[PDB]
Amino acid sequence: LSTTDRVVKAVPFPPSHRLTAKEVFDNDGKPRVDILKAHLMKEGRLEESVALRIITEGASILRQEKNLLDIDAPVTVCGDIHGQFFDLMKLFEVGGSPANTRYLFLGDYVDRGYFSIECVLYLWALKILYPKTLFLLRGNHECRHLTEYFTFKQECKIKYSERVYDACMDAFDCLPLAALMNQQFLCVHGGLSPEINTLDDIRKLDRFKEPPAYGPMCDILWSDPLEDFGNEKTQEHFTHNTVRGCSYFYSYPAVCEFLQHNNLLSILRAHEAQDAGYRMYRKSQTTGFPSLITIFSAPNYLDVYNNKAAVLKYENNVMNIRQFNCSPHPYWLPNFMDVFTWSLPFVGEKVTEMLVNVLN
Amino acid sequence: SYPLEMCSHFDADEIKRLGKRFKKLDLDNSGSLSVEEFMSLPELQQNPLVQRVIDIFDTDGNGEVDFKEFIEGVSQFSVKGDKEQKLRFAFRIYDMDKDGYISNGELFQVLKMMVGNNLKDTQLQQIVDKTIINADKDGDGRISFEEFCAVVGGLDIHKKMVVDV
Amino acid sequence: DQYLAVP
Ligand SMILES: [Ca+2]
Ligand SMILES: [Ca+2]
Ligand SMILES: [Ca+2]
Ligand SMILES: [Ca+2]
Ligand SMILES: [Fe+3]
Ligand SMILES: [Zn+2]
Repeated sequence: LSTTDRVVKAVPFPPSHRLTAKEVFDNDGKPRVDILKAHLMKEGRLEESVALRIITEGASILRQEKNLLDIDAPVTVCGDIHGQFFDLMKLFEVGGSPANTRYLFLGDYVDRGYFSIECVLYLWALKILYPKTLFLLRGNHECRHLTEYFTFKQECKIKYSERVYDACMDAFDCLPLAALMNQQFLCVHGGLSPEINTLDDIRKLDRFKEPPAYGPMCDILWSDPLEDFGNEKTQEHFTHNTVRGCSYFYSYPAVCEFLQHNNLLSILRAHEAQDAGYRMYRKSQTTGFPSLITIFSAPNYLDVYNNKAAVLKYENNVMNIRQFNCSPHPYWLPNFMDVFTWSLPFVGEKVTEMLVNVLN
Repeated sequence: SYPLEMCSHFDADEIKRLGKRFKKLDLDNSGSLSVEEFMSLPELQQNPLVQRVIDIFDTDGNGEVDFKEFIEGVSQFSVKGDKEQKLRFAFRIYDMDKDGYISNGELFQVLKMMVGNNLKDTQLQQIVDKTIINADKDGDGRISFEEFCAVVGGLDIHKKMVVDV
Repeated sequence: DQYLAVP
């Protein structure tokens, strides 16, 4: 057997070529998302300056947007992606082409999945191409603390540089916090807040910064519904979220009051993994419509959960949920660990072990 | 009889002790250790790197380990050996053809020995590819000894590559 | 614990 050439030649080898500015952007300054999509699926990379240009130009578009977006139906609402790029490709097949489909993402594009930078680069490129029909909200992972605690900062250092990471951090600050969809739905990543009673409370926030450890901006990104949501006993509205170690748990009477006070139909959010990719919570005793909806767009979460993902396609006064399964993706060892670092302690162990026994 | 010429860290009494251990392992008194004689020890039967070690010790390339190769082999695991020669022995485990570099096919095959059925061939090939890409600085599609140490030279595994003679 | 395990 050959010692130089690759053994399993059937396995596609990631291209060393890095896309130039001329190859990605046309004469009109429009990004070629098809060229970008195909190259990224081969685990190909771009030049640093090109990647930096996609991030910054996208950031300039985002920072011209309001805290609370105004989006009308029809639109496809999406949940957590968590760096699962090859599942994101399937998402756009199921949810429809952005060339004629309006999109709303609820955040958490990075961390956990080992293709986070490809998710950002592609989504930002789509934002540049479709600035008025594709929309991105901020999730609790789009910040400096979690991306450093998990794998996204590491991913940037391995695949690109820390400069790209910094650019993303500044870009994440520009991400809108919420969206008002079809004058009926409030769309956030986490949920509600004791310091947010009206939609204008969201408009008064200063989002261009690191999310604080506590406050309204923290709660929108971090809060969860109660475990017994709809079947409360001791009630209250907001209680300390012991699962997250920060922010709050919100109850069914809490959200219902918010809906009635702001004349809204329901709340669309993500933040929590679902086996079915979605969950319909207790209907309101006024409309008979679900007061809360969780959307999760990461199938087979962490390659272990084996869950279905879903997107919410709201058109013709019909809220249809498109479930979908996971797709094949190139393998990575946990935390981008290389094989030398992985195997050497085993080498040193077994080889030493052999010699100890032949001398015993 | 003419004297034997070696190069090791061992004292006279240490070469003697290793000598009496060599004779004990030489079941047929052929003067050299064979793969079969190595595998005669139950603790080596479930070890996937025995053949790699033997091939490294076998400096003349005859398939068996004589007394000289035996001493010079074990010497790389002495307490009196530096960090470098212990990392170099590790390098040689991956470098099958002994050309001084680690290629894709080599890294795969040695990994395949150690992994077994814990990963798929396609999966293992991918992480072998990406490992070399990120560690290859001069860009010749292969891993030198310097590029190797640049990756693992802070794991302090030379500490746990020491045997008592 | 004979072969190298994925962490
Ligand atoms: Ca013999
Ligand atoms: Ca020999
Ligand atoms: Ca070689
Ligand atoms: Ca090299
Ligand atoms: Fe998440
Ligand atoms: Zn989240």
